[PDB]
Amino acid sequence: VLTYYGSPQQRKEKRKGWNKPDAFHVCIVSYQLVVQDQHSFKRKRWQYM
DNA sequence: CCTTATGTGATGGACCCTATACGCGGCCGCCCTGGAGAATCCCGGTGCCGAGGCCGCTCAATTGGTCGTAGCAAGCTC
Repeated sequence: VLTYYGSPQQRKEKRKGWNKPDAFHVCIVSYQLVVQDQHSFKRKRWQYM
């Protein structure tokens, strides 16, 4: 489980490695960051939402 | 005047002691070596929404005619 929250520098530090297969099983994120960071989530494919 | 051998009185020199290079070692400038890492480079790799293409159509660019006076050609002259 990846908890995607924090200030942008640590936020992008948490992004590091997201593209690798099986880097994580589930990601949990808040709607504020979804409206903030939409590009990152939209680029990845998220199976069951 | 001839004729020994040295007085006269300084500039020229050897010396005392000074202070120094450096054996072994360190601070430091520096070559460079060295790592960690803090950026920056280029290539995807993707999903978005505008560039630009297509069509409907209208009004103004184009046309042929007319009128007339602004630019042109001497060319005089100062």
